[PDB]
Amino acid sequence: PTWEELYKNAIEKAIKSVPKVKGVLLGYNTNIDAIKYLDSKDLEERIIKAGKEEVIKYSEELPDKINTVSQLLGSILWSIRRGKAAELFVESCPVRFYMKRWGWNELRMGGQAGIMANLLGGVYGVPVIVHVPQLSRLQANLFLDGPIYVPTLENGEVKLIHPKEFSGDEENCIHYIYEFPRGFRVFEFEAPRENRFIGSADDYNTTLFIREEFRESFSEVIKNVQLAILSGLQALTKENYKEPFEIVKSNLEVLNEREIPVHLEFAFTPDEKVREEILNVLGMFYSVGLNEVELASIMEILGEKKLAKELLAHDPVDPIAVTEAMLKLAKKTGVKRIHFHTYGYYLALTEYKGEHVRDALLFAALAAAAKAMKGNITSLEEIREATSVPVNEKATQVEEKLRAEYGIKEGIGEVEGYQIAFIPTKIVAKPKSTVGIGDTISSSAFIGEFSFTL
Ligand SMILES: Nc1ncnc2c1ncn2[C@@H]1O[C@H](COP(=O)(O)O)[C@@H](O)[C@H]1O
Ligand SMILES: OC[C@H]1O[C@H](O)[C@H](O)[C@@H](O)[C@@H]1O
Repeated sequence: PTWEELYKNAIEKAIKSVPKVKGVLLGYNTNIDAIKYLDSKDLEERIIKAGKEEVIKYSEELPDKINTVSQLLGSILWSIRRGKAAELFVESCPVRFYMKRWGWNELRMGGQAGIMANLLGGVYGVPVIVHVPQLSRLQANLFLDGPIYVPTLENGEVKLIHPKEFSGDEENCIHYIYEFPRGFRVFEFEAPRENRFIGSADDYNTTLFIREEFRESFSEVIKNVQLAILSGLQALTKENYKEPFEIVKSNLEVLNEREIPVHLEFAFTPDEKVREEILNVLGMFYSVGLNEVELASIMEILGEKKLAKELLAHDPVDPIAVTEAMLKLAKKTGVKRIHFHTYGYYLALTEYKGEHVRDALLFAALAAAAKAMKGNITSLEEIREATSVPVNEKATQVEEKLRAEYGIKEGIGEVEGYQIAFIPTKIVAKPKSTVGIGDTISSSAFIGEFSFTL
């Protein structure tokens, strides 16, 4: 059948199957996203005030973290020039102060765990248990109403309650999101693709703080979940990763023992040592999700300089280079499923076979389109409505390269024993913002694929 027909069948199947998932554990990063829609002249003026030469310097080479305003604006410009996503820790208090005064346009739920919780529980109706480092009033009320739960303790036993029911009022953890559209101008520079740069400005998610409830009472909490999605390790450094990693590994031991598939959402991990340590534990995960920037950063530490460069080229990055990169990652770690997403198409390399892998990708692509249009999804219907968004044209050539190289048919093929699944995506011409679309894509496909096996 045609791609349009495949999309249609996929959403109809998912609308029925997804709601059957009994429960999903989500951790560990949840925060408040302060989203700013960049303005050309405002940014140009600020770049000159900060020191333009330094700003340009950092737009050519991203720093490991942000300690100055020139580093912040230069990192934003880095993303603008390449039309690629990046995120760095704002270590400087003066810079965070500068960001607070600079402001934002809207406040939204942020973080892999937080965003996925609102989607799966708040929209899909799938019960979820989410880890929230700091449950401030603002944080709790950014959670949608529905089967979303956080663990608490009343007399030695776990009591699951909606975030809004939490009696405390902890700290507001803010991350600033700098969004820019395709064609955004800054002096002679022009954004080749709509994207954003993130300056994380809290001191809880950045150290991968994990609540007492998720420590040794974790077994009780996950008794009724069927899947788990973990993320947040991206902010750690060679100086503070040890302790958090041991907690995560303990959680993974419990999850693996109960045979609960776990998916890791990779994110921009600046510290090369931590990036390597994540790979060292990937074999404990059933699945992993990532974009072109993230896959490139992995190739970088694996010595694949060529693949890294190709994965950072203009959209759409070469699908063969991506597939070869995924093969290297799978062989190295033993992860069972790798879901790659980029602008124009998604790919999924799995050690097992099945059209349900491709169909789950199609479901996720529709969710991505809906999210791109409204900034936030309200219902499964909005996802179904996204079928009217045309499949992007450039994906035709991408599919052809894959067919010629691996012989994929209707998006499915095989390479070295693994199944390689491909789908051309539905790109929204004038998206509101880009932050969180990746999370929508990865979580929807992971839960969707699993739901298809029920
Ligand atoms: N205008 C758009 N329409 C549909 N999908 C989009 C659009 N802009 C970005 N995306 C998708 O959302 C993702 C954001 O990636 P990431 O920042 O890695 O989570 C990309 O990999 C694309 O698949
Ligand atoms: O995927 C979007 C999310 O990415 C990272 O988790 C950022 O820290 C967070 O601010 C953002 O909401």
